[PDB]
Amino acid sequence: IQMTQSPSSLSASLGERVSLTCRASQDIGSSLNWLQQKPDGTIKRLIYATSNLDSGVPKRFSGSRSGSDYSLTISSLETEDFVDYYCLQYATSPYTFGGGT
Amino acid sequence: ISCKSSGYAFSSSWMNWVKIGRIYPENGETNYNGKFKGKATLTADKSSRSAYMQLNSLTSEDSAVYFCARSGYYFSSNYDF
Amino acid sequence: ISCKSSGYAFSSSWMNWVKIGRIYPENGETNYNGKFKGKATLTADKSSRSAYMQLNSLTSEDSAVYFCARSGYYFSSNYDF
Amino acid sequence: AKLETVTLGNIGKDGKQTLVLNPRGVNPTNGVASLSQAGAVPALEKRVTVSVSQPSRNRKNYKVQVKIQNPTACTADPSVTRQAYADVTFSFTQYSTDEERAFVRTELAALLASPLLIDAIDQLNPA
Amino acid sequence: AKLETVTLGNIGKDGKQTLVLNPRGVNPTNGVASLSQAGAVPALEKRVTVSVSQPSRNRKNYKVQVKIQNPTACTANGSCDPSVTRQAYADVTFSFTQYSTDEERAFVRTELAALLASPLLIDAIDQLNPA
Amino acid sequence: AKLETVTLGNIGKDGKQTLVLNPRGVNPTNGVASLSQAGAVPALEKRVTVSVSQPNYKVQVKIQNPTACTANGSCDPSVTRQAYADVTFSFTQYSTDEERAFVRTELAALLASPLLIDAIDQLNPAY
Amino acid sequence: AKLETVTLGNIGKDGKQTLVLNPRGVNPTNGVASLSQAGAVPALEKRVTVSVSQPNYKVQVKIQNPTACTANGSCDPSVTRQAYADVTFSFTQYSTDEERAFVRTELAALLASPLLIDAIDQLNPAY
Amino acid sequence: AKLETVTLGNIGKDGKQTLVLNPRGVNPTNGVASLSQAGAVPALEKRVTVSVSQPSRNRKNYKVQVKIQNPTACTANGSCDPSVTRQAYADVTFSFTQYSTDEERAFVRTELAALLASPLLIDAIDQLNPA
Amino acid sequence: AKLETVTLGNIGKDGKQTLVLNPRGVNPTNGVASLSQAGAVPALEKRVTVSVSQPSRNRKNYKVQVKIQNPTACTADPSVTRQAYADVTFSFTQYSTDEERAFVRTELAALLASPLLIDAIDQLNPA
Repeated sequence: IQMTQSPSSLSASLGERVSLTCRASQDIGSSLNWLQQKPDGTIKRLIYATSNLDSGVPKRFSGSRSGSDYSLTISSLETEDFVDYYCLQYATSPYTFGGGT
Repeated sequence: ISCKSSGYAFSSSWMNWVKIGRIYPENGETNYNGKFKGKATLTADKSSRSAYMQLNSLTSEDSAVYFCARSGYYFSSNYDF
Repeated sequence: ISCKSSGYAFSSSWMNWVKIGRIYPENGETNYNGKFKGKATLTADKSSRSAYMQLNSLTSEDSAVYFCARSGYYFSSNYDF
Repeated sequence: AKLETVTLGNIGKDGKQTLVLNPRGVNPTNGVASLSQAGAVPALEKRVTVSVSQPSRNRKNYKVQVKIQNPTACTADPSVTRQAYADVTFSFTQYSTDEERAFVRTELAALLASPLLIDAIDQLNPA
Repeated sequence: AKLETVTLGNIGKDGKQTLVLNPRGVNPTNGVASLSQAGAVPALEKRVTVSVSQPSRNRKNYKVQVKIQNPTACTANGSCDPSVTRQAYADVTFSFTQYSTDEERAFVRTELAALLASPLLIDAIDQLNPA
Repeated sequence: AKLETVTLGNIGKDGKQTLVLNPRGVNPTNGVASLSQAGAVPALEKRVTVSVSQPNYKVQVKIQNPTACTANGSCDPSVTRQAYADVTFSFTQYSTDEERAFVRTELAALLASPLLIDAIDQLNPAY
Repeated sequence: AKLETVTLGNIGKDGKQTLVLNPRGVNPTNGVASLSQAGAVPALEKRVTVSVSQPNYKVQVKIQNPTACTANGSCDPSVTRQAYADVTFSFTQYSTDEERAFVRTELAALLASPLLIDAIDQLNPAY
Repeated sequence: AKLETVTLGNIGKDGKQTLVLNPRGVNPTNGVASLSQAGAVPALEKRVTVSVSQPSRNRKNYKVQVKIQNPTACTANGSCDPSVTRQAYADVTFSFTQYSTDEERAFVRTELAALLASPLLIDAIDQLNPA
Repeated sequence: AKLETVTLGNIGKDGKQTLVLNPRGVNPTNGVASLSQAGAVPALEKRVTVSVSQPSRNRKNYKVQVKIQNPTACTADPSVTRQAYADVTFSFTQYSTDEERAFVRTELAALLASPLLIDAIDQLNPA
């Protein structure tokens, strides 16, 4: 039940609206998680639901909901903490990640 | 053999192990996804507030990292790494 | 002869064809506007989830493009190209 | 068959909305099965109930009854405002063939999507 | 809208059956329309009745009632004309609140239409096996 | 427990044939389950009923099989004769598990013995 | 036919144990046969009765098993509780052979199905 | 969900006890499930009953009822079979409003579960000493 | 024991919410102790009540009754909308041992966290 996402963002600008997307293969969805990668550390989840924005993060990100496709939107890049982002679902018993930047 | 301990309510939760499986520490009912039983069949101990993997078949596809991830109450609001 | 297929609920909708006509795939009742029957009288197949035009009178006023447009449930909220 | 996740796709106006359902046990008192949606509120859930009725000494007639009900949501904890529920009851005689029952069911299903009924339901224009 | 001929395609378990309905006016006693098969003796058709109902001193909510009948006729051994033997009723009744929009009504109608093709319902109808 | 489609096979006098069973739901009147075969017209349908009771226990299993012939006068088939059967277990509240299972095992293995297969095949009493 | 010592084996919850049966002669009062085990004291003795009747036929098989405990007061053992069982076939004079054997085969193979082994092992009614 | 075997670990005051429960179907008279100990005479098990209840003309709020029984059997001096002597009932009944979410119900359940391990309740139960 | 600040940790969904409580005196009329939360509103406070019942000439049966109630908050001074309260009643005979009562209490506590009960409570799916 793989998903796909746009890799190699490499946006060095501050004002950015690249809006990383996570394409759901199955049509069920309704439960998506977004993970970020520290360059030399562990990982921490961003939004548990589609767009309810788990605490511990500045109010600057949103997991967009749309037909058979989901995306995570950034207001403006703070030129830090942007190396790798992950998207994953858990609606189906075999869970899987989403590879790509 | 990997292991980890936590400080929240160890019972009534799930212990996610993905680079695969998850367990409910009380009345242990395991879940296997992705591959077959493979190398990462797992157990759990409620008394010691920890979970263990014995990691048989020690050949090379178990190289880099395994992350200890926490899941809460079955359905929703989980994956608190 | 043009044809196209979709992935939504093929029945209970309309299939707009304008550079002209539209059809309801179940209990097919055609609609002709603009000119007369002309060159673009049309049919529909509910089983195959597609619609067809035979495009008689093959002279030159059928040159550039015909767009396959989707209309939903008669009255409102339609034209989802 | 038993109860599983009954999923319905390409449903509703514009023919794009999808609906998932989950089993919710079978009441053994009146022999009624129940379904529900995934929402975590006991009184804001789409409910589907199916059942049969074995012939008694007072009926002597098979009865299959399917019920549907949908509530509404309004925020002023959200409350329930409008109920909109429908009932379907089939009646079959002991010597009813399989062909006859299947024909009745499927022709009801097909005729329920006929333009006459959609104009008699959505806008309530009498025939 | 207006009554016309109603054609039904892809009917039956095998998916290859045809049914044709002709209008039969509306009964002015209670305001219930009717339909019928194309060619049949007036005791052996396939009646299809539809009707709506506006609110009154009672039943403040709207109401739509649909009744269909499928009599089956077996020719008695050495008989003049066929006689009706079995019946198969099917009653479908809706209920709508005055403030209910068209979205909810359409959703209910299409959900009921799609349910009758789910494996659960076809099994519970053809062989009458509960859950 | 939970009634599910049970498919007991390799039965019959020849032993080659088999049948399937479909649950038909317990009725609340007397707590009696029901099982059946969905093959044919409901009147001409094999029926199995199991009814575990509550207090000394009573476990009663009834199986009946109808056979029909095509009457010339009426097109629809009619039931000609009905082949009943009855099993009525009994127990005491202090009876253990293995002592309970002994009765079932002996009854299951004795019907396969020549003594009862002969006494129930050709209706000849033992001498 | 002729009652002879029948030795049905590989029965029981574990299935390893077996028992033997000894004929005890039909009584002329009601034409009811009798079978038994000669192992122990006659009071504490497993009993099997088969009674083919005459006219619609009735074939009735009854098996009962007594269990005893050593009462402190009296040296001789006494019957504590009695585990009855009852099988009552029925037929019509026009019923053929294979239709008769179908009931016996299904009853023999259904008691080995999980549905009745569970409903008669732990006295839990089917839901 | 479905009924299966229910295992209970770390039971008793000492914390080293085991209890195993087997399913026993649901009574269709009122819709109440049941459980029982693995091996016991049908008069000496440890009955555990659970049930829910949907609203009706009365009791508009939901209702969950849990009853458990722990009979204790003492073998009479010079007797055939053990007899039941004492009982220990324990009734747990909930109540939920139709609009109540899952959060509140789960909070009530877990608070009740955790209270029975607080020093106050264990003292008030074991020795029956009030506050 | 007496009443002190009964504190509960790792409680609720996700197993992180904590709850503190404070004593609120003992009513001497019906012999009922009471607890409460720290909120400064008399009708928006979680309440825990425990009590016993010494045997009378009409009961002859020990009774320990524990009650819980939680109100809800909705702003439109906030008001109360939904009540959600539960009752626990124990019954013990005069000769009830300590082991028996402790066993009943702790097995109820453990079984109350079993998956069967969490699915029977949180989603109200009947067993």
